Formats: sequence, structure tokens, C-alpha cells
Amino acid sequence: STTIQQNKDTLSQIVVFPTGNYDKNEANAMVNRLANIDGKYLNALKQNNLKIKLLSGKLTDEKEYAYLKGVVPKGHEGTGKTWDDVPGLGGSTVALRIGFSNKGKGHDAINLELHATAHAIDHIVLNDISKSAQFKQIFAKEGRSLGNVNFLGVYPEEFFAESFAYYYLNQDTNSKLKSACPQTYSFLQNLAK
Amino acid sequence: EVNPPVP
Repeated sequence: STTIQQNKDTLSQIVVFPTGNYDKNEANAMVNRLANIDGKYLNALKQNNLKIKLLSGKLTDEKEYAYLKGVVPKGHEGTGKTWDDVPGLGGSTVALRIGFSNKGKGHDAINLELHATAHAIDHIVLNDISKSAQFKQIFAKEGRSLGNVNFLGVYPEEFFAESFAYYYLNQDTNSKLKSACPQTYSFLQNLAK
Repeated sequence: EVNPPVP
């Protein structure tokens, strides 16, 4: 409850809200779900001046993402979707469309903001640990146990981000990850120490 | 670096 508030205070320095009209209550709900991430990661994001940009429209309508217009994201071959239609982005930056958090809202991630932010944690905070030898061994055994095996089972950085999201979204998804991917669950458990 | 969500 207190670390939740502390994480929300940290996020107030990371989250950028869009200009103009947007769904405020849902924006706050997205931040609330982000607050479940271990505070150690959020503070690292804050130190690197990583911004979580909440958007009222397409990602590609932002100047910094205009170069991705018409670009098919990694692993989206055959989906017919380009970055113009994708509601979330993570890595060196984080950009998220308000209202698209839940699985099925233009994506099949367990939660949009946690998945995208996990990428930034992976890349900025953990220096691409998803591509380390340790995790690749785990990814080789369990990367196909969370569905979407041609995306999660193929890219370790995506399996990491999606497992991270399962681990921190809520208690139900946390239990599901443990049963499905016990070595990944333990990996993320140790990472947070 | 950029990474998309699960399709």
C-alpha cells in the first residue's frame, strides 16, 4: 500500500500525459497498474529520465515515431498491421495509447503498459538481460509455455516482457506464470532482490 | 530500440 503509493510518486516523474482531451480515469488506471512493478525498476527508469508517454492517438502521429509509419513491427509479419495500428511501444522509449491496456484491444499482450515498460526495463535498466546467456537458457525451455509461441517462443526479449507483465499485473497472472514457467518465475523473483 | 506488444 505504501510502496504502491511510493511507486505512484515515482511514476508521476516518469509518466507524460498527452495534450488535449483524453480519458483521465483510464490514464490513471494505467499508472495504477504500472505501480505494481517493483520499485527498484521504476527508480532506475526515473534515474535514466525514461518517460512513459501516454497518447490519445496513434503512436506514429508523434514526431519521434513518424519514421515508423508503414513499418511492420518485429514479429508482426502477416498480421496486416504496421506501427500505425500498434497501441504500444517499448525499448529506449515507452509510448502507450490510453484505453488499449487489456488483452484483445489491438494486441494480445496480457497488459499493454506492463509489456511495453518491461522492454524499457530490459533495455535501459537491465542492459538487455533478456538476451543474456542465463535467460536464453530459460527462454529455450519455457519460451513456448505462455501461448503465442511464434512470437514469445521466438524472441527472448518478448518472452521476458510478457513474463514480466504476467508477474506484475495481478496475483492471478502471477500464479499462472509460476505454473507455466517456473524457471522464468524464479528468474524474475531473483531479479527483484 | 523499439519493441511491439504481442500481436
